Amino acid sequence: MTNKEFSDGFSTLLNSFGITPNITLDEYEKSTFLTNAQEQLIIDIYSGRNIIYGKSFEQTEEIRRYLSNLVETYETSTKVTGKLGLSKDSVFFEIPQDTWFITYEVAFLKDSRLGCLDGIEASVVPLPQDDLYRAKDNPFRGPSKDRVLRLDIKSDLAELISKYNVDKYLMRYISQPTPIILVDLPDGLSINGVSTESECELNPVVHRAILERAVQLAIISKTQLT
Amino acid sequence: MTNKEFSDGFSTLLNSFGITPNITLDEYEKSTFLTNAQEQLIIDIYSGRNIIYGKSFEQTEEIRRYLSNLVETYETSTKVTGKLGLSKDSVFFEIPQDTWFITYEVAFLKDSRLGCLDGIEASVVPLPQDDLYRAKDNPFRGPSKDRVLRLDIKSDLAELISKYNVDKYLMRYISQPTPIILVDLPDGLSINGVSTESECELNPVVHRAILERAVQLAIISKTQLT
Amino acid sequence: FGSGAIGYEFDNRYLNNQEMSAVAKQRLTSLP
Amino acid sequence: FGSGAIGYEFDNRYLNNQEMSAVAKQRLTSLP
Amino acid sequence: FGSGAIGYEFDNRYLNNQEMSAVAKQRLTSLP
Amino acid sequence: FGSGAIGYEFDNRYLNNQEMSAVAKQRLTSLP
Amino acid sequence: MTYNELIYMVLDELKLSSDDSYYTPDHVIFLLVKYRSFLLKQRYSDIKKQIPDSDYQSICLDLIEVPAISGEPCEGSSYLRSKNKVPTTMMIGNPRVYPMDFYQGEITYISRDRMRYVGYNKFLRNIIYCSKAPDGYLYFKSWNPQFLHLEKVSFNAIFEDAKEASEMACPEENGTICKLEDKEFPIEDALVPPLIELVVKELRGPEYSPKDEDNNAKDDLPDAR
Amino acid sequence: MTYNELIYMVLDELKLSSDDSYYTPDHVIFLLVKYRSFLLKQRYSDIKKQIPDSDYQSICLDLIEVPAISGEPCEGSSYLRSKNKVPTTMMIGNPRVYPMDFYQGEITYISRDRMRYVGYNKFLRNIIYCSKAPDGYLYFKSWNPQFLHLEKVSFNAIFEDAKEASEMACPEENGTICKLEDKEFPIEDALVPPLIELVVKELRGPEYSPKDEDNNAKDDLPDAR
Amino acid sequence: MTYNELIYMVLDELKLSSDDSYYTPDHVIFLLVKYRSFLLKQRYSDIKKQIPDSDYQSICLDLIEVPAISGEPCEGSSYLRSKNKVPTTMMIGNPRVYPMDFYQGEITYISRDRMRYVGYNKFLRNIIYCSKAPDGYLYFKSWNPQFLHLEKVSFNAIFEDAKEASEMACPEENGTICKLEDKEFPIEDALVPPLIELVVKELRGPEYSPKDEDNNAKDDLPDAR
Repeated sequence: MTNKEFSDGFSTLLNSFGITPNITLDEYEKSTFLTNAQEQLIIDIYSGRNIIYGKSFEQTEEIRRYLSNLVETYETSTKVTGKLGLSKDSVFFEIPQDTWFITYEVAFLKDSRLGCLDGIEASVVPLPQDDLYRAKDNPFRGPSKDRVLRLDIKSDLAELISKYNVDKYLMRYISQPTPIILVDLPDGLSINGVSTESECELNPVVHRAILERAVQLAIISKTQLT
Repeated sequence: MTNKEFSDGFSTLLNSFGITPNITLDEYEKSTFLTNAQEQLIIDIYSGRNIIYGKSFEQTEEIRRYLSNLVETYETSTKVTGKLGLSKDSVFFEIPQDTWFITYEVAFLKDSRLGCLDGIEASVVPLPQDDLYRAKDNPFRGPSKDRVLRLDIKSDLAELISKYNVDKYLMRYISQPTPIILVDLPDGLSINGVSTESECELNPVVHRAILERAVQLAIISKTQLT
Repeated sequence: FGSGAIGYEFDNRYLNNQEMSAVAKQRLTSLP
Repeated sequence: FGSGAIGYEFDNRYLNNQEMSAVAKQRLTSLP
Repeated sequence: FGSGAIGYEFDNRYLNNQEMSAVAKQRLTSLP
Repeated sequence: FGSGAIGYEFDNRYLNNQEMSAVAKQRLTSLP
Repeated sequence: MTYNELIYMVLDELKLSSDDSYYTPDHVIFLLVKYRSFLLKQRYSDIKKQIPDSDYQSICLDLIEVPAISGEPCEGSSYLRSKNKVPTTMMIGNPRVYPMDFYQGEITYISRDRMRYVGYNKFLRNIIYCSKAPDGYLYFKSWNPQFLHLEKVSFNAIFEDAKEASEMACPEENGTICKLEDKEFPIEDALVPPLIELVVKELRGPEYSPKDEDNNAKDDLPDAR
Repeated sequence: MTYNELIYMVLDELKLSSDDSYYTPDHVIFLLVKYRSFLLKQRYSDIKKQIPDSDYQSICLDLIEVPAISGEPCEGSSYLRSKNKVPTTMMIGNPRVYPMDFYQGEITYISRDRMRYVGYNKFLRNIIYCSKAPDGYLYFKSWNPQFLHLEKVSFNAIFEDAKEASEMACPEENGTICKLEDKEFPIEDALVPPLIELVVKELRGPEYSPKDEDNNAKDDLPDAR
Repeated sequence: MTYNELIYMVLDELKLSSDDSYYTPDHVIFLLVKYRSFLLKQRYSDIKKQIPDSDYQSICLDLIEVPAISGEPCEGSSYLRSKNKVPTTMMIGNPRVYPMDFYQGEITYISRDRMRYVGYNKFLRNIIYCSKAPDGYLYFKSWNPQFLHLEKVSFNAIFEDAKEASEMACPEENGTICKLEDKEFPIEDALVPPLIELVVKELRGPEYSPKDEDNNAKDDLPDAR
């Protein structure tokens, strides 16, 4: 559906300007509720907390086709220099700043101590801070040629603790969706920092689910004190 | 049922212009609710979440006869060149952009290394990103001559990870159904980007179920605040 | 759950021991 | 729960004992 | 709960007694 | 509840009895 | 019977029909090939019994002359050896290397240890001997310099890996069978129902076990996810 | 009794009547033949007993003269082999090759290993021999050159596959029977209730097992779908 | 007792009275005929015991002279054989071919293997011998050319298939009994209660099992439909 179609279908579903009691919303509130429904729906779908689907990020073809247009892949070889880490062999990499959730994450190693296993594609294992001290010396769960431990820290950084030097950092995440803004907003207003019109980037299948969730959100908004 | 029959049955079931209290809809509202009922019904049928049916995409003859007319087959040999993947031997193929859910997905291989087995049809296995690292080296679930890993990425793409070169990519998916538009809509209006009349392409068996669901959606729309 | 890669061999070994016990009592007599 | 590194050895040892008992009865007779 | 520091040794002793019983029937015969 | 100061001794004594029964069958043969 | 029939019997007993199944036919091939050797050892190792003809396979080897160690003069006499590595035989059947005719010729397949010391008997100085070296190749040895001209032999034995020896299978009259699934599985029918039962028991429990299904940077098996 | 009666008895006991059933009659055929071989070996391998004529089965073979290795002057004497591959026999009965009259002729069927060293005895020089070679064909050898003229023989034995020997069965007086389902199943009626019980037990549990029904790019077996 | 009484005893024990029953009387006949041979083997194979007269049946055969192989001169002497294929006897009773009078004549029913070599004894050159060839016919052999004039014999044995030998039953004084249900079942009463128990146990479980009952292009047995 297009922005015109979002607006028209949304008005039809709310029975705006009908003879029965109804709700009429501005295009700004339509944008607000559509965006809120979009983000709530896709977070619930990623976490698997939506009862109607009850399915996780890539657990069926339905969810694949819903959130296929948010997954972006990122590479980086620049290491942030001045930071304090929990290990001498700890390197820091900057996050693309539009990430929500990291789903795949990999590091490539370039060390002369790796023999003929140079450039070994090592899995990045996110580890809690309880496990770190006892995982540093773990030979089965600690850093190795086939394992890298990643810890999240402030300023959107990723502390990669590795036994060997890390040259590159490959990662695949769910990206910020473009908000659903049905009209170029006046000066001052914006949704997620966007002021002009902005079409939903997901597949058309989930647009109607977003529409009904937005309608329910609007009804709750106007009928939470009555 | 035809568009005229759709509208007339919709009016008859809604008791339009009868002596009792009732609901009267415009042909645009009838089209909107018929399309919403259609797409809700087929998605619930495909996912097997309809309590009335309780059957999946092709789990019985009834559901076959319902969604037979959305099943579309697709072939492609072109590969998208500039993309960043999760492996060196990763090729990217475009999706037809009208797909809803991929149901059959197979890949023919052309490589010299698999000698005398050349042109082997290979089963595309949709694999989540959790399993990718531990499936790349898997000789039973990883890429091989009889198995290819497909990962969904942005911009309606399919990242095929194979050990051998992939020449052709075959699909059989569920398509976007044509909307149920009962009248040539005025300028500006559209349903799914279609402005002219659009007849339901499914079988007449499910047209009356679609009509019942559309009627229920209409009453819900008019009777959600009273 | 299910797996018989250890029970099958133990049963086979038990029956092999029974086999050897049975055939160890076989005698071709003398003094007729 | 489950771990069969001590059950396996004890069953194998039991079967070894029974095998030794079986073969210890074997004789090659005389006086024909 | 769980602990096998007393059951393991008793099982081992049982199998040792079976071992000694099995090997105590071994005879190298005479009179051929 | 639990206390194994009498179960342990009785199991050990049972194994001692069975060991004495085993070793009491041992003989060093003659007449070669 | 062929690999295809056994594989799909196992799959249909397990009902692993969907392409979106965790346990693919490759797991089935692996389990079948291992349980075959397991059953054959369990049946034909306790005491010597007749082995049927179904348990055997014929591989065909191409021999090449190689130095004993290197090209030195004093490094001993040269040996022939198969071009490619040879499968390991089980010790239960009737291994035999024959010169493309099973009913003729005398090439003796012996142990690695024995072949160190063979042919010193004056009447056994013309007998070709065979063994699989730790290199993984079949090495040939004899005191009769005519043996070095040998170019092709076929080896019939109950090979320990059906997949390896079937890949090395000898060319048929029609031609080579490319796909392993269309080749013939090496086992007697009286051992097939037990083999299917063992493999199906092996994968029945794992078939219905939970998965770490949520992509949340977390281990989800303790929660039976 | 024919294959049809046994197959449909198993199916009707399983009540696999709907054409939309997972387990087709071919599963039944495969299981029946493999359990036939299993039961025959279980009954007639432990000790020697009488095998009834019902477990025996016959095939027709056409013999062609072939070289031992290839066409060469010094590669040895030629052999006679069946045109088509021969089913493996079970070492439990009385395998016999006869010249289309069971009560006449002496064509011995011996082990493949024995057949190398045979015919040296002066009085055994006119006896025709057989053995299923690793190639799969039934080779013939003798010292009396007249054997090469032999053109057509029959072979009676308890074959490993009932289906393979049924396909190679001798023509009847009426003619050939096109359908395998219309041929006589080679098992004694005293062994049929055990066979049906074993096969029905094989397929009872699987008959009610869950399937991966949903088409959702997911394994649905852990959820009992 | 007749086939009808046994069949309807089984049916009434199972209460398969409605015409709309899955298991028809044909299943009952099949199971009865197989379990009869099963019980007879189980009782009269371990050690030799007296077999009653109820276990036997007399078939009557019409003999025709046939060549040994074909019409050649040197293809051996001709044999007589029954016009139709003969049932297979079990090896537990007292098989006997008699010339329409049980108390007279000497026609010996022997094994297939033995009949290859019979009559070389000068005093046994006038004895007619019988055996069931792998063809399925009863072949006759002797050294006394008078045997070829024989036209009719009756064969009394414990036949392995009651249905086959009852179909070949000899004409009674009143006339032929067309329906098998009106013929007499071949079993002693002391084996009838066990036979009914075994058949009823065989079909009791299947009687109450679910069916794939919905016509929906789906297998409905996993859901216990």
